[PDB]
Amino acid sequence: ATNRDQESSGFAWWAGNARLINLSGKLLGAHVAHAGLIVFWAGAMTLFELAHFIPEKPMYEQGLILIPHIATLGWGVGPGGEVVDTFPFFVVGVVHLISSAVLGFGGVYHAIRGPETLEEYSSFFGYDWKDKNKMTTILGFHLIVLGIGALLLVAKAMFFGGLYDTWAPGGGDVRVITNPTLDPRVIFGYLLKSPFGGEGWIVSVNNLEDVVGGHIWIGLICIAGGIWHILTTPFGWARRAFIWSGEAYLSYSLGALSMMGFIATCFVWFNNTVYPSEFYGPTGPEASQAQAMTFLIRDQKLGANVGSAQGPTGLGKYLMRSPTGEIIFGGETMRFWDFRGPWLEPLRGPNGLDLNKIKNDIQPWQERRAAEYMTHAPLGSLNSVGGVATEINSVNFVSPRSWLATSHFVLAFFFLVGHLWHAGRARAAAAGFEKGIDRESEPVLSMPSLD
Amino acid sequence: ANLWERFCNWVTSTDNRLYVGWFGVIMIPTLLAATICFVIAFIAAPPVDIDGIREPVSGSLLYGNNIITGAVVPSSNAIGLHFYPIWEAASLDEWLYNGGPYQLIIFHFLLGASCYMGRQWELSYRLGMRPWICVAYSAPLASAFAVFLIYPIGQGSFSDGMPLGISGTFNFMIVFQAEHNILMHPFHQLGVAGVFGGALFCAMHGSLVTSSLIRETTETESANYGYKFGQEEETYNIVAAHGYFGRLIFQYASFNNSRSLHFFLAAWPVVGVWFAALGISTMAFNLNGFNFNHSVIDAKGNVINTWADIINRANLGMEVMHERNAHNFPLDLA
Amino acid sequence: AELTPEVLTVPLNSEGKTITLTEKQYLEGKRLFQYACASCHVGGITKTNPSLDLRTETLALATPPRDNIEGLVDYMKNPTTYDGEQEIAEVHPSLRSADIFPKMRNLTEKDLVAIAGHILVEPKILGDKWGGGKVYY
Amino acid sequence: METLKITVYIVVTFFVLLFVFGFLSGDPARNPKRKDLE
Amino acid sequence: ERGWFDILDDWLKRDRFVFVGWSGILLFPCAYLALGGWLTGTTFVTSWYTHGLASSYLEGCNFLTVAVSTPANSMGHSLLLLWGPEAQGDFTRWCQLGGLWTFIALHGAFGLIGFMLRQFEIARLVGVRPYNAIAFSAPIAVFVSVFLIYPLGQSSWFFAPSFGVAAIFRFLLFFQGFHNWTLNPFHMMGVAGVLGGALLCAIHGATVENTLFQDGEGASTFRAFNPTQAEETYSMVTANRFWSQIFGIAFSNKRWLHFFMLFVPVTGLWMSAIGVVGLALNLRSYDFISQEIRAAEDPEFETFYTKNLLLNEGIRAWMAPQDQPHENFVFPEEVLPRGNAL
Amino acid sequence: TTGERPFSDIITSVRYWVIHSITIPALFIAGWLFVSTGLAYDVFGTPRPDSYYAQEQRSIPLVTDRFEAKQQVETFLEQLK
Ligand code: CLA
Ligand code: CLA
Ligand code: CLA
Ligand code: CLA
Ligand code: CLA
Ligand SMILES: CC1=C(/C=C/C(C)=C/C=C/C(C)=C/C=C/C=C(C)/C=C/C=C(C)/C=C/C2=C(C)CCCC2(C)C)C(C)(C)CCC1
Ligand SMILES: CC1=C(/C=C/C(C)=C/C=C/C(C)=C/C=C/C=C(C)/C=C/C=C(C)/C=C/C2=C(C)CCCC2(C)C)C(C)(C)CCC1
Ligand SMILES: CC1=C(/C=C/C(C)=C/C=C/C(C)=C/C=C/C=C(C)/C=C/C=C(C)/C=C/C2=C(C)CCCC2(C)C)C(C)(C)CCC1
Ligand SMILES: CCCCCCCCCCCCO[C@@H]1O[C@H](CO)[C@@H](O[C@H]2O[C@H](CO)[C@@H](O)[C@H](O)[C@H]2O)[C@H](O)[C@H]1O
Ligand SMILES: [Ca+2]
Ligand SMILES: [Cl-]
Ligand SMILES: [Cl-]
Ligand SMILES: [Fe+2]
Repeated sequence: ATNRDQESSGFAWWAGNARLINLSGKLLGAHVAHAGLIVFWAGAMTLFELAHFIPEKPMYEQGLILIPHIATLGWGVGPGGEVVDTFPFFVVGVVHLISSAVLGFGGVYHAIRGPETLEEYSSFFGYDWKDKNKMTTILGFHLIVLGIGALLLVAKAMFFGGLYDTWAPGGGDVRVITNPTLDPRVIFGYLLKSPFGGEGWIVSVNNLEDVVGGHIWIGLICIAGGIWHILTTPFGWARRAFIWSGEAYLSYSLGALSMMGFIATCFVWFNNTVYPSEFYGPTGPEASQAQAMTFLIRDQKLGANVGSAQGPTGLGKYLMRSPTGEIIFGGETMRFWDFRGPWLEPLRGPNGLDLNKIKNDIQPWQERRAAEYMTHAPLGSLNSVGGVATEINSVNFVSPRSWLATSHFVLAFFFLVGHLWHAGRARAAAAGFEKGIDRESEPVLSMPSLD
Repeated sequence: ANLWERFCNWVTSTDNRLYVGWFGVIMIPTLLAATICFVIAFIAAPPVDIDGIREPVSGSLLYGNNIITGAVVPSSNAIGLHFYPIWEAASLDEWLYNGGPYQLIIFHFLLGASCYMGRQWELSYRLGMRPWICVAYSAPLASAFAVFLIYPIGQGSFSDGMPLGISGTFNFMIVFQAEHNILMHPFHQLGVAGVFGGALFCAMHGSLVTSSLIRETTETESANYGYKFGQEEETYNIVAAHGYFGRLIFQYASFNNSRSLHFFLAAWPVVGVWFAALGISTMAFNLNGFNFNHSVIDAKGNVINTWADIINRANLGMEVMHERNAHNFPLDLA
Repeated sequence: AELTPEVLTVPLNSEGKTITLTEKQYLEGKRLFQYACASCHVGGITKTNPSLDLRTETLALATPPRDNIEGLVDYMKNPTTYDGEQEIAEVHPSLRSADIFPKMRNLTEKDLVAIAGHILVEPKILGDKWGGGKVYY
Repeated sequence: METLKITVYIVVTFFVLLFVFGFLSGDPARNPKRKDLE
Repeated sequence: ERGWFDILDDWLKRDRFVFVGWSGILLFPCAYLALGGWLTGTTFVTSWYTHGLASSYLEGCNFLTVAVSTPANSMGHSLLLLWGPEAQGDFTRWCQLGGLWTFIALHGAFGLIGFMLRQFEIARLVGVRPYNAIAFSAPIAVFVSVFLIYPLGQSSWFFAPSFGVAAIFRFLLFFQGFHNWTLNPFHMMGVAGVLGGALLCAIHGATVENTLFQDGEGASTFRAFNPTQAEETYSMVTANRFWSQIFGIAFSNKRWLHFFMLFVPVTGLWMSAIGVVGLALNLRSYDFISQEIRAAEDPEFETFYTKNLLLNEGIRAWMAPQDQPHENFVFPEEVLPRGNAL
Repeated sequence: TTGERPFSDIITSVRYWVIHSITIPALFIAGWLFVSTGLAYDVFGTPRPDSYYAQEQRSIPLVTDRFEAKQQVETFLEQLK
């Protein structure tokens, strides 16, 4: 019953978990139990999704986020992202759910029954936050694990069925990636890319060879780094740059997670490669483009020459130029001209949209896809009324892309706030004034007036 | 001491009339750039083609604006989220026509203001203070990020960022209401609770403290002279304040701990404004307010209007009129 | 006002025979229409082609006439352009193209009748609202 | 324009370097209380 | 001289869990009735006969859409007493005619009077200055100007705000579209008062919490404070240096700081109230004449001002017929202002 | 303190719960019945779902006279067959 009230610990109940900072056994318990919760929700949610799943409805009309993830990995789906076997979904769910019990068991055991601290029990599993060597060694272990995970994705792509490739010839299909991009110029080229329009930084990855190769580099880098940190201890400059404490390490991780959350938000909002539109619905840019395309097709069938039709502003009604000359769709969608997608690319030539291909080569499947995407634009109300804010009730729809992007923006934001909170606190605690100013030693009083 | 060390000591010096610091090293040049461009633009910038349809909007004073109608106009819809620095333009004339000043201003400002937050943390650490003032400032900062950066990213264009001007702000708000029904969004509602509440508690705290000032002055002098800067003793009786406000409501609704009181005063508007900011940021990805349009239906199936439907009519007026020449196709998808 | 049998009585064919639907049929029609059609036809308009709506007056002037059960059911089987000249199954959901519009796969004859009856009954209830677009919201 | 570009690039890099190296220069020890923070 | 009045006075001022006082005789029934009427109305009462709207839980509305709606425009500024010439004592008709609206508004008004009187009464009993009451003049001014004066300048109670969440949102949008209220400098002063108020609340709370003296050993700093302690709990000197160096200027007088906290939001609300009194007579800040002359003559001239007017014109045309049913506006589609395509 | 019994004392006493385990659900049921018997409709004059309109009509029964409003409503109600 050590350290479980305010008097002994110094912490109120509302900061109760701060009581765990130097109780490594119990902290191990809290962590394992929490991981337990993560895997639980994964399994349970997957099963829930599966029970509510109708294969003939697009996934994105069904409030699904986990099944799309599984499908993208190549399981259960076939050409065009049609579902051919729901059983892998079932397996992934069930296995996660069973595992959560093991994790919960370990978590609860270390949390209440097991050794409260580990340092006396095991020099190996025991640690002092201020032991830089130990901290970097644990860090090393975990880097090695992450590396193996990345390699697992690579293994799925190259040796175990492949991945779903929205860009595969003849509509989407699962494809084995035989030649992953290993050219470092490409890989790290993505990293040095601008985050602005038409560049899109790493969010711009648009083929699976690049994704796979990138994960090879990541896996190798991680394992190598893990060995590096296991074998070493932080250098002097590093030692002088950082705060070395539990709360400090937490704060660093918090900033990390925030950054990753914002990236995820943009990935799911813009990328249609690792988030295929077949599964997640069209992107916003995609649906806007799709509307332009839809009306170009309709109006052309009625006899319009779309290439020369002048709109009210004097810009082309259907087609105009981008600021660098490329032929693009007109109307407000002029902003979305950087969009690339498998249904549109056949109409593209060297100078952008090709008027001859527009006149002669538009297939019924493209018209269909444009109509579908245009009518599944990621617009919708909080109670899941699809469409613009002024639309009436009828369509129960909010896009997966919206759900994911919004959730992860909220989370990333609060995680940045958490970073500020804990980093500032860690600084103040390490210097010794996190509980307030010492009256007998108030620094400002020992400072000259500003005026 | 070497030159680098000397410089580092001056930068982090607690003796400078205004603290510089490392965040200040980024903050100063960036805010200066934003401010100078803003002022020059507000006065003298020629009209800008905000919506990319070759229909330039006049924002500056010299071109027919007053203080209320003037603005630095958002960059062209043809630019979208593309990066448009001066050196990406063929001439300053192009750059101006296309709304380049807006980009220069907001990127410099957001950078600078982030470093402002940082600088708040930094000076608190030099002075041996507790570190969380910057966390309070993270709420107005996140809000600025919402309307100048996040919302454009979601909508695909800086042309939909908030314009830098008074009537421009109003425009942004009205169109926002049309497209997202923000009034019906619970985050905006919490925002309103945050600021209405913050105002209430501001007045409340102020009036209670003021009404419990210990008499230290005569009637011919300002009561303010009864407090002396640096004095060790408190200047008001928190027990009298407590006794009064306790009786106004009931005892257990009033604070008697000044620290809890002040924490509450900090927490309410900050949390509220955080929600307000998250609203704009999540409506940036088109997860909009509640839609109860035609939610009430009679036995036969007639639509029975509620206040939500009236709201919808007003929203429709906004939608159909906004950017009257920019849409060729029937749905306004961004 | 109630959902009476008079309301639920609609033209079955061009000859002027009527069928009377049940409240259950009508509601099933509304649900199925929301499932299969509303993404384009919410409120009786057409999002990907606003020129053609689901107003009875419009369906009556289609070729062949679509302002009756048989017409609508046939349309859901084998859709044509408004003049009857072209078959548009390749770009419009129908039983003929349930391979490329998978949502049509689990629709039965009973279902087509229900959807049809819904499309015919709604305007008798909502008036101008049906097919009217945002002006009547 | 190219001249302007290079100028801005140089300027930004200068200030960023000041920032990074500044925070690398024993910053935790720049507080009024405890200084042995390594 | 211990007569009945003084004995009654004794009882009214007993130190009980809920203080009563003389003011409570006004305050308690009226506040109870105003709250009572609102919960009753939003639960059970329609607005079909006054607005053509469902507005109660009973009808299928939720918490956001329920309301006690204003009476029909044809009632004018009728007090709408239950025993009045309109309802004629009939409770049900009285509910159908909008009687609960004037009921709530009037009892609410006297209730607010009672609450302020209560502030004076308790301040006087305890021996504090009456600045809380004074500060409360601002909510009273807002309420009186918006719920009483504004409709009294207009045609009838109909155009007052209705008591409900969405109804109030409608009120906001109506004010933009018909009054161009965002353009009004008195509203702008209100906004700066309110935002400035929230700002002061946050900055003061944060400053105090981050300049605390370590008055205890715990990591929870709340415990280290005693209400009867003589010492300040946070350093005003450190706070002052912080803000002087961050922002250039800082407070140095605590009394001035708290007075300023009273002054800023109270003055803001008072300013906004004056503007609404103008809107009662349609005395708006609608236009800038110079702008209209230039724009009339010069079709290339465009500002955010002219853009916002276009939005207002849309709001009016599209919401008027449903929002003002008694006018019988019939606007054929062809007259509705619309941009291209939309 | 001001004399009354502290709430914690009261709401954790068996007697409080003996009284209120009856009085509370009893009130809940009376409120339920008030709606379920349709009495609420008649008391407040709120339309049941089939009484907003006549079967064929689509005009709102708006009150348009101040001193005849009661009779107007009574007429609108008569016209609902
Ligand atoms: C992921 C969420 C999470 C986790 C894993 C923990 C974990 C922990 N908390 Mg924290 N805490 C949390 C959230 C969490 N907390 C929240 C939200 C609050 C705010 C209320 C707190 C406030 C708080 C305080 C004030 C304290 C803790 C303490 C603790 C530690 C000991 C608790 C104990 O001994 O109770 C014993 C409790 C019981 C014996 C009752 C049942 C507990 C078990 C674990 C529930 C198991 C149920 C589950 C269904 C069983 C499945 C078994 C199956 C696998 C076979 C433990 C590591 C204590 C601590 O730090 O100790 C030094 C402590 O003093 N917590
Ligand atoms: C966060 C992970 C983690 C860590 C670092 C520890 C660490 C520890 N555990 Mg705990 N524990 C955990 C999770 C963890 N446990 C889980 C999930 C369970 C439920 C199965 C338990 C149940 C448990 C019990 C009942 C006991 C411990 C004990 C111990 C201590 C001795 C363990 C040892 O020396 O085994 C030697 C190492 C091995 C036997 C290797 C294990 C190989 C595993 C089982 C195969 C799979 C590993 C692979 C990585 C799985 C992938 C996992 C991933 C997919 C999530 C040590 C402090 C003992 C203790 O505290 O003594 C007082 C003890 O009695 N643990
Ligand atoms: C889990 C992730 C992780 C973490 C937390 C650490 C943590 C650490 N590493 Mg290790 N490392 C890792 C993975 C990790 N490493 C991997 C995978 C490798 C193999 C590549 C390495 C290889 C490595 C080496 C060779 C060294 C470290 C060192 C360190 C220590 C110094 C950190 C530092 O000062 O960086 C501060 C960050 C910088 C200095 C970055 C440069 C400044 C730029 C301008 C920042 C801007 C970047 C921008 C925001 C990013 C946007 C994208 C960008 C690519 C464009 C610290 C304990 C040092 C050490 O002391 O080891 C004993 C050291 O010498 N690491
Ligand atoms: C990454 C997180 C995430 C995302 C993107 C989604 C997305 C979705 N979920 Mg899933 N779900 C999640 C986590 C998530 N969920 C979790 C944690 C659970 C366990 C409770 C579930 C259990 C679940 C069920 C049972 C169902 C869904 C369903 C859905 C779909 C409809 C959502 C909806 O209508 O919500 C409505 C919107 C809300 C309820 C808004 C909540 C606002 C919160 C409370 C604000 C909190 C803010 C912040 C966290 C607090 C900060 C406090 C501050 C002081 C620090 C949508 C695709 C539905 C579906 O269609 O399934 C197929 C469905 O039936 N989800
Ligand atoms: C990996 C993430 C992580 C971890 C391990 C920690 C760990 C810690 N935090 Mg930190 N924190 C984090 C992220 C994290 N934090 C983030 C993202 C924020 C920004 C909001 C914070 C903000 C924060 C503050 C302000 C404080 C801490 C504190 C602490 C310490 C005590 C925590 C505690 O006992 O709370 C107990 C848990 C509760 C009281 C429960 C909170 C309930 C939330 C608000 C519910 C949210 C609603 C939910 C999402 C949806 C609704 C569900 C509902 C309808 C059922 C502990 C070291 C304290 C500290 O300083 O310690 C030194 C402290 O004062 N944290
Ligand atoms: C420490 C602590 C805590 C926490 C805890 C936790 C977090 C725990 C967890 C736990 C867990 C995490 C658990 C889990 C479990 C699980 C399970 C137990 C499962 C089972 C499963 C099953 C049984 C399955 C079944 C099935 C099948 C197989 C098929 C399908 C269907 C079904 C589903 C039926 C708290 C906060 C309270 C506080 C105090 C301390
Ligand atoms: C997988 C993949 C890929 C790849 C990727 C990669 C390859 C990545 C990498 C990445 C990286 C490589 C990253 C990095 C990062 C870094 C960072 C993020 C840093 C940070 C830093 C910091 C934070 C610092 C701080 C500080 C300062 C500034 C001063 C002094 C003090 C201190 C230290 C505090 C690709 C795209 C191809 C495709 C898809 C998939
Ligand atoms: C008008 C009138 C009157 C009066 C009446 C009364 C006085 C009434 C009252 C009534 C009442 C007095 C009622 C109450 C009600 C209540 C309710 C209905 C409540 C509800 C609640 C809830 C729902 C809750 C919610 C929540 C919140 C808010 C937050 C927290 C969480 C929760 C969720 C819990 C007389 C006879 C004189 C005469 C004639 C006229
Ligand atoms: C594009 C980003 C580039 C990032 C490169 C990162 C490389 C990391 C190693 C850099 C070398 C360390 O450089 C770091 O800064 C200065 C340089 O004189 C050193 O010198 C410093 O010494 C002490 C440190 O307590 C300071 O008080 C003093 O002001 C300063 O002279 C630091 O002791 C050293 O830690
Ligand atoms: Ca090591
Ligand atoms: Cl358009
Ligand atoms: Cl506009
Ligand atoms: Fe204060």
